[PDB]
Amino acid sequence: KAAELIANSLATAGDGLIELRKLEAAEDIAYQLSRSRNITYLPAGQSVLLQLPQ
Amino acid sequence: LRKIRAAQNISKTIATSQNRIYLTADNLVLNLQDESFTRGSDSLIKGKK
Repeated sequence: KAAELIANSLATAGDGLIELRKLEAAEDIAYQLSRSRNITYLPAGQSVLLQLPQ
Repeated sequence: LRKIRAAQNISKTIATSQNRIYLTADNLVLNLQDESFTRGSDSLIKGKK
């Protein structure tokens, strides 16, 4: 029903409607296939307590 | 440039990937034994008056 409904909505919505429906879907697939983010680190950082002479 | 922008995003999304290992630790265990254990003794004939 979903597919047919889309088709009919698309038909009323015209060709422009299908066009970007296609890009939406393509975006989704491409994205799902490739999900990712990345940070690389060199371990560093310290808690420093220093004393000062007077 | 819309094309380039889209290309940037596509390449960026696709490109990223990595994996790393970490090892949090610290070894702190206390084994405490006090008065309890055994040494050894030899054999000697003894006698007290």
